[PDB]
Amino acid sequence: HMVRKQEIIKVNQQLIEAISNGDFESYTKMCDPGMTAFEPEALGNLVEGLDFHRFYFENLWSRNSKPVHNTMLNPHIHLMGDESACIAYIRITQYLDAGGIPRTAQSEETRVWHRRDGKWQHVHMHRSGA
Amino acid sequence: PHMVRKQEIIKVNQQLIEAISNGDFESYTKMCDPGMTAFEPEALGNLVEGLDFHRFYFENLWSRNSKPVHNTMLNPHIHLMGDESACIAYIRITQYLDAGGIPRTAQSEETRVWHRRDGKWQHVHMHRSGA
Amino acid sequence: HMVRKQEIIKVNQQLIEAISNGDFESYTKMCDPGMTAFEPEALGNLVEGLDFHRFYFENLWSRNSKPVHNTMLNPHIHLMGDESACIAYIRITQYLDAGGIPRTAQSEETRVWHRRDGKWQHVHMHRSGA
Amino acid sequence: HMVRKQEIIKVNQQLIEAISNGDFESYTKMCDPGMTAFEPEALGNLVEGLDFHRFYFENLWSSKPVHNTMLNPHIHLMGDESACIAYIRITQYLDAGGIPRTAQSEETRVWHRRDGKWQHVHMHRSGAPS
Amino acid sequence: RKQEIIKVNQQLIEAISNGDFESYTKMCDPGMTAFEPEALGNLVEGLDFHRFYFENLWSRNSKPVHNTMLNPHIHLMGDESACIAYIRITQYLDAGGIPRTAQSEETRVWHRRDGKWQHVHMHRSGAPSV
Amino acid sequence: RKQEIIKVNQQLIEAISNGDFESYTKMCDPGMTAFEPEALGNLVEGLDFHRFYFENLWSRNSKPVHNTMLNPHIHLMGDESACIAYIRITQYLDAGGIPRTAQSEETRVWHRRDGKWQHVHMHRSGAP
Amino acid sequence: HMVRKQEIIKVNQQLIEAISNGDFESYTKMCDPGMTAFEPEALGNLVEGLDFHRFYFENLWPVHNTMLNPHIHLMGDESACIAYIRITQYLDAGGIPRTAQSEETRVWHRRDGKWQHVHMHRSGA
Amino acid sequence: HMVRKQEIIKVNQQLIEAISNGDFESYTKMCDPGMTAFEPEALGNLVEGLDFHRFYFENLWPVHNTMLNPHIHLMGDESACIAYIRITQYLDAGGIPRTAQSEETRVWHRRDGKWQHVHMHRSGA
Amino acid sequence: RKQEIIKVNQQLIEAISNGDFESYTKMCDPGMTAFEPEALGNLVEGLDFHRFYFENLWSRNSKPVHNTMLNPHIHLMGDESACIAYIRITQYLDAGGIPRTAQSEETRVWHRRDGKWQHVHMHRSGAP
Amino acid sequence: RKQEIIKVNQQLIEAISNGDFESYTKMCDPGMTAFEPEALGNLVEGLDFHRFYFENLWSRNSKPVHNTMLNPHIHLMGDESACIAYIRITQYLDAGGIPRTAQSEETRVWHRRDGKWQHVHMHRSGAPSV
Amino acid sequence: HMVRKQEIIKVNQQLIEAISNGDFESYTKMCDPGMTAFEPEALGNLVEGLDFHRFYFENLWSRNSKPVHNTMLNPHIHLMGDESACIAYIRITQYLDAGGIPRTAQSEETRVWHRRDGKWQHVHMHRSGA
Amino acid sequence: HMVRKQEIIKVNQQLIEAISNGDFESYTKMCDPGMTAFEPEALGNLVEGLDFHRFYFENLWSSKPVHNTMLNPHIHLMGDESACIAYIRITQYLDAGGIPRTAQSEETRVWHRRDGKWQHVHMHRSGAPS
Amino acid sequence: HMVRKQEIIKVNQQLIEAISNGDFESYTKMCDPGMTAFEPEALGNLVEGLDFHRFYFENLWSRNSKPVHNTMLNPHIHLMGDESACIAYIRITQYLDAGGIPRTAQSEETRVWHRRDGKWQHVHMHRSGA
Amino acid sequence: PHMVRKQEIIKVNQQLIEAISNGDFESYTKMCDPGMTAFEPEALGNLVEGLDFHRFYFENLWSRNSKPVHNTMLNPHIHLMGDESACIAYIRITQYLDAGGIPRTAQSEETRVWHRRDGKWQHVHMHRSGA
Ligand SMILES: [K+]
Ligand SMILES: [K+]
Ligand SMILES: [K+]
Ligand SMILES: [K+]
Ligand SMILES: [K+]
Ligand SMILES: [K+]
Ligand SMILES: [K+]
Ligand SMILES: [K+]
Ligand SMILES: [K+]
Ligand SMILES: [K+]
Repeated sequence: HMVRKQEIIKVNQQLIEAISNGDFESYTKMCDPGMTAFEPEALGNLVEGLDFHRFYFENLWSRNSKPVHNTMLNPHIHLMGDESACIAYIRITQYLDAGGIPRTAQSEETRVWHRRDGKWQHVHMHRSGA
Repeated sequence: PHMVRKQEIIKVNQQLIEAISNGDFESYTKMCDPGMTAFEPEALGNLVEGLDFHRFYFENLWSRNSKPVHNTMLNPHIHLMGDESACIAYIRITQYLDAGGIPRTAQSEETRVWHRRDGKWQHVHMHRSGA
Repeated sequence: HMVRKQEIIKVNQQLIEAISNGDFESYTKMCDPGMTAFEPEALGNLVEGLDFHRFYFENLWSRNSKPVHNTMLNPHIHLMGDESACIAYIRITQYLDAGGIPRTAQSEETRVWHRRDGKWQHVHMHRSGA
Repeated sequence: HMVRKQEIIKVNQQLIEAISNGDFESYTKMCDPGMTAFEPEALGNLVEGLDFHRFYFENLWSSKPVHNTMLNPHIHLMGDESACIAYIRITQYLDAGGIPRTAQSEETRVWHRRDGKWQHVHMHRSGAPS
Repeated sequence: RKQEIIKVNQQLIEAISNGDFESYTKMCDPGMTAFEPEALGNLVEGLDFHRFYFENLWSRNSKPVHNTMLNPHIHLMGDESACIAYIRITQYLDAGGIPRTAQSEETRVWHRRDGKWQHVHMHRSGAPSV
Repeated sequence: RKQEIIKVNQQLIEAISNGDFESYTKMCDPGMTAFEPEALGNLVEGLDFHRFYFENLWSRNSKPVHNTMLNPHIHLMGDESACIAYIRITQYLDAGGIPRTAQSEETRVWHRRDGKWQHVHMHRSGAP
Repeated sequence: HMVRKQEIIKVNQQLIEAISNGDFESYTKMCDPGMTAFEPEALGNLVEGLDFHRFYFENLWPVHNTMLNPHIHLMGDESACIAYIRITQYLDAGGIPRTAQSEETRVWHRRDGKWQHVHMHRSGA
Repeated sequence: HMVRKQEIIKVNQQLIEAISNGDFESYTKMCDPGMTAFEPEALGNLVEGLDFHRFYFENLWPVHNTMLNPHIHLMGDESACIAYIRITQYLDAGGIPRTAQSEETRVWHRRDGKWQHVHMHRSGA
Repeated sequence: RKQEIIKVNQQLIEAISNGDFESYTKMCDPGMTAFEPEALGNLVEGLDFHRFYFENLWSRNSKPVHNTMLNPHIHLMGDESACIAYIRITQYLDAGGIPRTAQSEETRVWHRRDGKWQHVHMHRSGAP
Repeated sequence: RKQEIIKVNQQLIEAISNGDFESYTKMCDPGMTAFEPEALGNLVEGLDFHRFYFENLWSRNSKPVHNTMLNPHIHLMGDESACIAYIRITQYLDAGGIPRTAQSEETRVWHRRDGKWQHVHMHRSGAPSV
Repeated sequence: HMVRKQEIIKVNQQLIEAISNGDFESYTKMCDPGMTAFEPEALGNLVEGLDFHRFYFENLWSRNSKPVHNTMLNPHIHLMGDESACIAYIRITQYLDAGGIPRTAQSEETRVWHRRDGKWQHVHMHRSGA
Repeated sequence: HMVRKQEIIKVNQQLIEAISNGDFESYTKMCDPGMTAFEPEALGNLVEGLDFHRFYFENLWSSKPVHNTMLNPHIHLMGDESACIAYIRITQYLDAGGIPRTAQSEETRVWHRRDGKWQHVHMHRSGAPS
Repeated sequence: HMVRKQEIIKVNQQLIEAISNGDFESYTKMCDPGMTAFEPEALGNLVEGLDFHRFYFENLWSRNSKPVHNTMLNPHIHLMGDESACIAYIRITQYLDAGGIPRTAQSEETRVWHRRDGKWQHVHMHRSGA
Repeated sequence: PHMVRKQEIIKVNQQLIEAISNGDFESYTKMCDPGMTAFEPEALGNLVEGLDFHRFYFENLWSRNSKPVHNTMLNPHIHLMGDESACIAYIRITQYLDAGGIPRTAQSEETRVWHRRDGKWQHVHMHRSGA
């Protein structure tokens, strides 16, 4: 069990890493093309596909001049058979504002994973917090 | 068989939402895994584990007829992950009567994750944002 | 055209009359069962069917019979064949507040009508404003 | 009818891209000369004709990348020559400071088949002005 | 001439004050238009809009009000039409019985049909229904 | 019949935004009156009060501006008098290039003299 | 000219009194029928005072008025102008004493032996 | 009495002009040395106008003044009272045209053949 | 010498809060003047303006009230005139029983006539 | 008598306006007291408090100010002391050169020592150092 | 190790239980009399002894008519030898407000324990959050 | 001196309990008749004597349980007959609604040994008024 | 007494003079090394030694030599033997803001002095106000 | 021996506070247990574990001379728990120069827990409230 929960923890860390670096290629590689997302930026609408996030990679997140640290705190992993997983955690984002003063942001994240063709694929996420 | 499964998920999710609406904590526990986790605005950004946190709301806020309420599930999107795993995401509109008796409306976004154990669907994780 | 446009004005006036009265039975008759609606009380979501609207008739507009007057201001009508119409207008709703002071509320309304089996049926509405 | 619903989808997509690209010539091509419009920039008034929108094409839309996405389109078909499409629209843009923002609007657009071509006869938009 | 326009205009205002809707309808063309603050910046046609204010306030209150027509200016265009413009001062009592005053600017257009002057358009700017 | 009043009224509105005081005087009876927000609730008589705004604004600030009369209602009173009432939508650019829109309600009274329509009174409420 | 100035204060004092108690017939006797008035209740317009004030006498009217620093301009045998700060002490329906200040200009004309009020200008309250 | 009323408007018009351009010597010629004034700049006090206004002529003073609805009370051969709304169109240092309204009462006295300003009362701006 | 001015000034202050208009008149020259906030910036002359406040307040609202002159400064000018300036602290109960404290600054000018000090002018700033 | 108190009081105010601290000290008793808004509700003794305002503002600015003494009231108590009370109006220019006006109420007490009047106490209420 | 961390978890649960019930006796029994506390109610001062908390037991917390649930989330326990422990956790308080509407509060708590005479004693606490 | 510092502690504690109990007789007993006081209720003024404080004893302190605690007292000894004690004071009380509140003040109290008895000669309190 | 009280006034005036000048060297000489202080910039805490005060001399009152005047208003002095004194007064600090406008600040000050080896030493201060 | 121990705790806590003041992350790690936990306002009410969260602040905000600062430890209270465990609680006043160069002041309350491992004190938990 625990080895499989650490498997989900690893790929989710890699997923958050592509967000911090702005690596949309690795982000796409880990996401199922038909994934859905509930996100504050989407104004309460469910968004399907990776278009809504590509616009954030191409602009705000590719400004990689700034440094960012994303901490996953106390991830709770639900295993549902050998093929499905759901991980839930508090996400702490450390970044620099305009002027270079360090600041932190909190968001709660639920991410659902399904293993398709022997590879973990991210099929649905839900984030709350600005 | 996936089309029939999606309708099984919608119905059991509908029944979970009405058990909450009527404060039916006996049916709520019937449908929930004992180790289910929850992100909801009432938990102030914390993940709560088990049905302990919700029991306080069933015992002190939800009666089977405390006030009229209408909970609409808008365009649910269902991910089926193999044979016995499902994720359903939907916008939920709540029509309620406020303190002054005025009909109002509230929107929340809900993800609910279900796992089928020994032939029955069990709720294992929910994430609610909004109202 | 002028006789056909006056037919759409008349059934639309009856629909708005049913709303002010609270007569949900006539409102239902004039609306196709699968009508859709954009209106502020839906918080930006498209609602289907008369289901969402029962709660506002049954728990309000029936209330305590205080006077409510509704006016269609200079309606614009688009005729699309002999079986379809779109009508758009400023709606002025006169009402009495808690206190008895006469007040006015403005909304912009788009209402789409379909001629189904002899009878005009309300198929889609879009309201913005108060 | 399934072919018709997809025709309404494509012609509505083409109208949205013409507004996003500031292409007033294509917008005029797809629009009936006597079309009406409820939209926030008109301050709660029904405007008729393309003259009101030409000011926004020439002096604005003709600047920065904009991502206009159509969410969950609902299409009512009234006969073979009339249609009404309603959807939520999410606009992704860069503000004055270049930071990506998102804005939601609800849109109703009514189309009329004229001489073998769909013609935009009425629109209703609620949400934030551009 | 001009004293006849001042006369009938005084009767109309006095009919408004008394809640005398019968004399008001007798003086007003049934197709008159009105620009008024209560209309929220819209042009209202007909007599039913004001009838709501008559039947639920002005005919409801015989409480003392005094209306002053200050230096009316009258344009006579031919023999059968006139336009009178004036400052209107309304003295009245508020909720606590305090005497209050309110200023509005009024334009009123009169058309003599069959020997009797008929009110066909009014424009009021200022405080609403005070 | 009503299309002539619409045409003459649009020309008066164009001459206002083009700072064209000459065309404005040609269409206005010299004894015209006006209720408008800039007059602070007073009735102003003649063409002198508007000249100050023609010289120091509508001319001086000439920029892309579009004025629309929305669904005008015309009262015809004989064959020599007319009252046109309409919502007036002003599309302009603010300092900074951002397109803006302003609404006002306008009543304008016209009188026909020697085959020419003359503007005798206006009333404007809303945006100043 | 302290003698004729003292008469203007006297007749102006009776005007305030007839106002201060709600007596309209004394007011109407002392006021020319074509009297004009600028005052805060007129919202910046010149008004015929008698038609405008009868509403305040039929409805609005422990009050103490006080005329501070009366300055009188004498103008022949027929007219005079008196300007002064007017202080008003009153009970505000809550029992509390309040004080209000207004500046008043009052013009008087003696047409047929009697002084009649011709024009007033009040500001401040 | 439209003839003698037209003269009061004329001399009052020259006063506004002498004020509107910053000419103090014309103002001083037309003003009685004991002229009094209520005006917003006096903060509710009656002031000798000539001593008070010279500061506004030495410092404060594209402007268009307009006298609306002048009402003139004639009072014998020596005095008259003129009341009117005064509209002022000006440039607010930002280039934008603004409009200000004031209500003015002006009392005039003809002592030695010439009309001299005796008392003014302005409110509103 | 200065203790006599302090004593007479305290008595005037006590008579003010006790609604004792009779003792107030005995200590005040009938031609006294007063600058105080209730007079809205005007100088009031005599004893009539204060009587309205004696009848409708300081009497009517008689309740526990303590008035303290804080470190009075006395200017002696001959043997017949005195000016005393001090912070005046008013301890009272509001509606509801809550003890409150108000401050004002007071100048009071006294003139000795026939062996008796007479109050000729006061100036108060601060709490109304 | 009283015109002598008005005279010396005018000189003092004119010394304040000119920043003329030498003439100010000559007119003021070195043990004078003052109640002033700038003192924040405290009684100040001596001349050094005002010297700060002289040395860092009034002697710093020859910018135009005009002071008006309105209807001074004077109490004469014997032969060697006087109290003058008056409204003071101060005309001046602000930062943008706008002419401004300010009212304060002033009481000033004068003691004639050795034939020369000496300022021993002042009380000012109103606007601070305007 | 883990059995000893569950030992600290147990007595800390019992400590929070006395707070929820208002049981000052059991609270005193578990606390060292010389314990210190950093608490928001103490306004940023360190408080020693159990006096500051007794006043809260005797009033707000002994109003046991209301129900309260106190959840200790993800306790992290530091063991420092066999005699000392430090537990840190997020504390969630569920309660009823005036009117009976359920509400939740969050506080972060650090609590230090020392085993004296074979019994765990609470020697120092630090709480943040209202 | 160690005995002296504990004498100052006890007599200061007795003064605080006399204020808390509203015992004006004991307060007068421990206070010098010419004592001075800076405290917020005096609005930033130095008051002399016990007369100012008698108003607060008679009309207030003479109601509800109050917990006045002395935090970290610092005592300066100046000879054998003079002392100055400074401390933070935390007041625990029930407001109008009975809910327990806490208030902080900083207190300096100066004591003088007179005729073999310590006498309170000066106090300075900053913080919130009672 | 009067000569002894004037000695305390003089050394206290020198201390306040050193503050306005920023002369930290004389300020140190007049202060006992272990003096304590209550002042607003300490956020309610009692600070010991001149340590806390170096940061405010060295980084401010030295600054750019703009004028600063300080006045002791009617000081009250308590003499406690021949070796101890407490002085209390309103302090008025005149200063120039950024912009050159003369402004005033008020504070209440208690300063306790100890005669140690011939020289007066400042042993405790308490300041409230600005 | 407890009096000497308390002064050891004060000194090592003083050194930890100056390593933070000068951004000395090499000394900070020397004094901290690798599994130390922290409650601080920057963590938004969350317990952070390890020195990872603080490393971002050393690397981007704390230099050895970025600005003058004075950190006063007010009246520390030290609990000694046996031979090799200590808890120190104190109010901390920070004197800093703000953006405009104005000298300001900030108060925080700090608990720091130390464990003596193989002869050296190691910081294992901190809780900061306030500024
Ligand atoms: K179950
Ligand atoms: K077309
Ligand atoms: K009629
Ligand atoms: K013309
Ligand atoms: K005009
Ligand atoms: K007397
Ligand atoms: K008086
Ligand atoms: K001198
Ligand atoms: K005693
Ligand atoms: K280490």
